[PDB]
Amino acid sequence: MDKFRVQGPTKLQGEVTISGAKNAALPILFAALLAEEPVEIQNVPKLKDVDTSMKLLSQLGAKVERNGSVHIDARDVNVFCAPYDLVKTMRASIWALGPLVARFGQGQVSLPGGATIGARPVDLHISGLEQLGATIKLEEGYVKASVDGRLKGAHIVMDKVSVGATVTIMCAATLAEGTTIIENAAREPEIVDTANFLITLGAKISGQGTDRIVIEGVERLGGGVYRVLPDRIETGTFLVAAAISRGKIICRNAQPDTLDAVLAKLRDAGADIEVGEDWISLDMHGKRPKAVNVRTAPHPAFPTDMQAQFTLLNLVAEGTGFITETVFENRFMHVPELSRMGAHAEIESNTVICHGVEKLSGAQVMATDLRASASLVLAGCIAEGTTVVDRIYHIDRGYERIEDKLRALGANIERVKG
Amino acid sequence: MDKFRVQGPTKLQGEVTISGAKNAALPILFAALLAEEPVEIQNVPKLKDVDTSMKLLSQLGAKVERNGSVHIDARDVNVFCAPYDLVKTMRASIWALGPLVARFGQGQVSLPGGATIGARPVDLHISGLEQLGATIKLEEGYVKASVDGRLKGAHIVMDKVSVGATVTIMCAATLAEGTTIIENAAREPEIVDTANFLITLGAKISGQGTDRIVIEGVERLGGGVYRVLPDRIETGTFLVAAAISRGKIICRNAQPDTLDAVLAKLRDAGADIEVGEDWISLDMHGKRPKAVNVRTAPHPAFPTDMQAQFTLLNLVAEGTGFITETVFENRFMHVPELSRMGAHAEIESNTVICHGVEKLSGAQVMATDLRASASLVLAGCIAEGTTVVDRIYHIDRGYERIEDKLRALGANIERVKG
Amino acid sequence: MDKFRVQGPTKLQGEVTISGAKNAALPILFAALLAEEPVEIQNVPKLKDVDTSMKLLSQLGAKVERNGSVHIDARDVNVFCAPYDLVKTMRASIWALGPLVARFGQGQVSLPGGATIGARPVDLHISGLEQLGATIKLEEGYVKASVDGRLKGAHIVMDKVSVGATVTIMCAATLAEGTTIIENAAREPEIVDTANFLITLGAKISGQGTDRIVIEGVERLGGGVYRVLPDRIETGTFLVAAAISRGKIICRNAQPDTLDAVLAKLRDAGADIEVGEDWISLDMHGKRPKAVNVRTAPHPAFPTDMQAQFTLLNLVAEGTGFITETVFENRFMHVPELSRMGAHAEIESNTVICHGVEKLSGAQVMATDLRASASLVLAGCIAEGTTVVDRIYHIDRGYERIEDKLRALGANIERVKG
Ligand SMILES: CC(=O)N[C@H]1[C@@H](OP(=O)(O)OP(=O)(O)OC[C@H]2O[C@@H](n3ccc(=O)[nH]c3=O)[C@H](O)[C@@H]2O)O[C@H](CO)[C@@H](O)[C@@H]1O[C@@](CF)(OP(=O)(O)O)C(=O)O
Ligand SMILES: CC(=O)N[C@H]1[C@@H](OP(=O)(O)OP(=O)(O)OC[C@H]2O[C@@H](n3ccc(=O)[nH]c3=O)[C@H](O)[C@@H]2O)O[C@H](CO)[C@@H](O)[C@@H]1O[C@@](CF)(OP(=O)(O)O)C(=O)O
Ligand SMILES: CC(=O)N[C@H]1[C@@H](OP(=O)(O)OP(=O)(O)OC[C@H]2O[C@@H](n3ccc(=O)[nH]c3=O)[C@H](O)[C@@H]2O)O[C@H](CO)[C@@H](O)[C@@H]1O[C@@](CF)(OP(=O)(O)O)C(=O)O
Repeated sequence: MDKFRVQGPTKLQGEVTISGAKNAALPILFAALLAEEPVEIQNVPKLKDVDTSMKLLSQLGAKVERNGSVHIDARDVNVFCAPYDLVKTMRASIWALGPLVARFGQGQVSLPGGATIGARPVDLHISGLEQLGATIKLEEGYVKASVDGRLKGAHIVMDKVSVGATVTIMCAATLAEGTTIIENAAREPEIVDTANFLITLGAKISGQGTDRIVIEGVERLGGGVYRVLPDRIETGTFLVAAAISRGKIICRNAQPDTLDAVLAKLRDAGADIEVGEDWISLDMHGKRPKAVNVRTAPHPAFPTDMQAQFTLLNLVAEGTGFITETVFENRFMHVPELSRMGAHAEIESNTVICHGVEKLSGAQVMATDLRASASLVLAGCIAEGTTVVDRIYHIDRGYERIEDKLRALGANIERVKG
Repeated sequence: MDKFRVQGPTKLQGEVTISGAKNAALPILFAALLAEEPVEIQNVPKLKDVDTSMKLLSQLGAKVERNGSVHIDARDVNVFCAPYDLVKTMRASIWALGPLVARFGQGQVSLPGGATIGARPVDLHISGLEQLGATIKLEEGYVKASVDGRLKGAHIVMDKVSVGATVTIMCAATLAEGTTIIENAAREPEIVDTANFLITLGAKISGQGTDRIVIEGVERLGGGVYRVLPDRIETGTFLVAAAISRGKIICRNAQPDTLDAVLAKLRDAGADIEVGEDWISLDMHGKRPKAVNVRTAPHPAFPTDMQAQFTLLNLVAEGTGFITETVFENRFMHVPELSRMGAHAEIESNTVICHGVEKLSGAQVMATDLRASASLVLAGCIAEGTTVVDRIYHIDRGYERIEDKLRALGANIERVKG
Repeated sequence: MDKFRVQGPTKLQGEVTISGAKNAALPILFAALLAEEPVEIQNVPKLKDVDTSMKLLSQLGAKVERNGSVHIDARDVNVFCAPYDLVKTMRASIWALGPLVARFGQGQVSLPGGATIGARPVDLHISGLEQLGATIKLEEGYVKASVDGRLKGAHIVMDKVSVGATVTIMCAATLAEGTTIIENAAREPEIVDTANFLITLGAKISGQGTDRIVIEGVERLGGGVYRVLPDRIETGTFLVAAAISRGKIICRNAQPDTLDAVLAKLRDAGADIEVGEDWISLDMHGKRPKAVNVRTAPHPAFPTDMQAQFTLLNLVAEGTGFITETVFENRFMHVPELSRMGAHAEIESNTVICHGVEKLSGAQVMATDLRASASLVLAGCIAEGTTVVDRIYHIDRGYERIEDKLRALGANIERVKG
């Protein structure tokens, strides 16, 4: 079980180049199941899940290779069932379903198994596919969908915001008969990005970014070349790495406009943030962050996927910060691991109350999830002494080359056998 | 987003007239779907959800108007599907289902969407309707029920106490073939009230209030005139408004016997309670409440729907109070909002441990649910300075005219734009 | 409602003879539904649930009697539906399902109702039965399974570790056509034991204890005589009874090898543990335990079913102990009840942080579950003064004769009317 062994204190300062979004990359690799001429996707990070996804794409019979870009030729997809052995490692394989139903009239994906940050149902995928025509059955740990003939576009009001369900309905609606409207669409950048990929392939979508997306179905999608947006949560992570460590950094290959709410928040912890077109810099000027108060919620508010990292920021800032998590209901499993390093947090229902201390002591902690694991590694950069983060594999799902990137900022990290 | 801006400290004292029960009114409006001569329901409060319910009743083709009473002529109901656009605002629209199945042989209600105080499944509705004959399917975010011919009464043991499931089976059983027995029936006053409405219409029900209700089916229900009981949780709320503020008040238009367990509890916080037939008074005599210990559970024990308000009472009483919530599993979202106003609570599993402070400071808080929102407004009446309760819309679902009623007791409240 | 009234402090020291495992006994009584010559099961404890199970076995038409052993003749089973009235008291009746499907081609068990320590779905039973052939439907609060003809063995990878699902698939696979492989099988001793019972009856199973069990189906199972292993959680409980009370004890009729991880942990709280072949002794030598740190997880790690008892140990040990529960998600309901007796615990997500105090004061507490209830009784043995444990019925489900066994160690316990 690889662990990280980190020694602090250390001061994260320097520059980092930012990778493609994990969470754009993943939807778009599955969306390519609809494409009927070859596809090049540039700026794909190298993450555990991209690698599992590419394996599945080729178990369904697409021709796939990569490097800085992934290349997918999906013309001869012939299997329509994903094997459990690729699918259990990643929740993201539920997005093969809609592509296979829209374009092949069936699909069978396992029900994603292993929660961590909540129950995480896919009932809003199933529902929307159904509303567009499909017949879903659930049996033997699988979601079997099928439709005879094409789907029929529908007017789909989504009950709650869901980035992923929005993706499934958006993708599946591109090969449907007619016009789909998704009200209360998730507004996130990866949803926009994804829709723009679809549109390169020749989909007819408008109003992504907005709360109401519109797709009129076509009969066939082509191919083409799409570059993936920069990863705003890897970005937010490296901006927190330097605020909590009283440093300063520049983020290269970034998109500032996908981060407005973190940047304000970091303005509020006391940070000196500047931005240009494809870069952001933060300067703490030697100072310690000030406690902020956060509520997560969907884009464009403060992203849940930065909550664990702002948790640590607050627990070494000046003051009391409260952070309410509202999007997911078991996303404080980093807290007690941070407490073993010294921190002072009370949880009360969905809020973690946070009393900033000046320094944390290095400890042996456990990764419970992706963003927890990054948090715990940043925490040990700054702690006193030695942190060992057990189960560092989780970090590998969303931070390409991170020991290298944090060690370019001065960090002292080391990956240990097991 | 309307907020309340409250200034304290202030002393809630005076009198208040009590409204009809939200939670009797709601079941009875849906029960009227069975009535085949006109219905007058008197003492219906003016609550968000009554207004949504009346809109739906008339989208199914009943003739509906109101004022102090709601008037429903339900003879020409012809739609049997509730539209999502009325149904997503209110969980209470699941009670159209049983009326439409019993009397029309189908019905289609959306699955209620948006939790707050727990997961809140309706599996005990579905189960009992099924046991009485129906065929339920779940698809496209809907609960489709149907039966060919009448339902057949059954012997239905309910697995856990559920006020709402009890309602669905009780209503649906009135047009069934034969005799239904519900064991472990919910005993609440609104269940009794509801059954008595049904009985006015000519149902044949006995043993409501008891843990075993019996209904023998008839073929047709008529019409008539029913007045709704007084709202014991609006009542409990105004009795807490005055205990925590060291006041005194009289509740007009009340029913003492639906509150025995709160009244004892308030006797235990130190209150001087008197009661007559349709009124209750509490006198704190200038004094501060004493901490009590509560476990919620179904009627006739301490009602969950007073737990948030007794939370605040304890967090400004003398002493440590523990309150265990056992009925719903995400009903401490008022706690951290009360903590931002100064309070000292530890949560530990289902209990909130409560260390009474003498005064709370006014703050900016958020409503997370109905009874949370009332709690937060009472808390700012008593706090020092200014509270702003964001999302005050929630209060509107269960407290008719409340800014007026609390401002008649001296409160300084003001509704702000957004 | 019987309660226990306990007076401390008192010092639990002596010897105890250990009973058969509750959680081996239960699976094996249901597994006997497959046996087609008479079965004797020796060393069956006398627990509430064994008594409910025997009642059901004979409601399906087996011939059943007991004493130190239970005797089951299951040749003329003719009902295949379990009645709700036996089934709602026990989650363990879901294990009739697989036996009835494998051997009779149908079965109908109610969906288990009443949670306490989590949501506790049986989706991994259903899934595996399905994968082996069955057709499951869910309606009227029942799980109806059926297959026309035999089941067909399959290669079943289990998504998460589940002791019970492993049992259902293991049992049902013995009368199947061919070879079943269960990957990620639960490794627990009761699973091993159960498989060895099956094997006595003539099943063909190998690799229990391992993460991959293999069963090739036969056509008929016989009868025979199996003795049940010793109960390692009753064992762990009595070893904690004496560590927290600074005593010493000997466990007769034990199996040390099913407890390696508790024994180490108790070595770490400072205990002097010795073991022989069918016995374990612990000596605290007069001293108070030292705080340990626990994570639960499946066998062979630290068992969840000892977590509540190690909670109390830590909250009267020297130091801070952290205990993370990872197996079940509502298994800290003992904590606030222990807090009313004086303890200092913070919960933070899945961990209870534990600050050992030297003494607890006697109080009035409530049992919320099996292992909670034992914990609370051990806590009042050691507390100052009087504890009353309300709802002591829960203890009766897994600790045969416990007031007698703890009173043989010096305890002062008394069962009170209600
Ligand atoms: C791959 C990917 O797009 N993941 C991101 C994506 O994942 P997801 O699609 O599940 O979010 P979603 O909006 O659908 O969930 C929102 C809320 O809706 C519920 N939900 C979601 C789908 C549904 O059918 N029903 C439903 O009830 C969730 O259980 C949650 O309570 O949106 C969320 C929320 O903003 C991120 O927080 C994820 O990022 C993470 C995990 F959150 O990635 P991952 O899936 O790998 O685990 C992350 O990087 O931290
Ligand atoms: C309209 C109305 O009758 N609402 C009241 C009514 O609502 P409800 O019928 O859902 O209560 P119910 O007894 O059925 O729930 C009891 C417990 O049973 C579970 N439950 C309920 C139904 C079911 O099919 N399955 C099931 O598992 C719940 O999820 C809960 O954990 O009974 C509860 C409990 O005593 C009150 O606490 C509600 O009052 C509130 C909310 F609680 O109103 P609302 O629905 O508007 O939100 C309130 O005023 O505070
Ligand atoms: C009878 C019996 O075998 N019970 C023991 C048995 O029970 P169970 O089979 O449900 O454990 P299981 O491994 O299947 O559950 C493990 C985890 O998996 C989930 N789970 C389980 C089954 C499933 O189909 N799906 C699923 O999601 C659970 O909800 C839990 O989160 O394994 C557990 C876990 O190690 C013990 O902790 C139980 O012991 C207790 C309760 F835990 O007995 P009981 O059932 O009487 O309540 C106990 O003595 O304390």
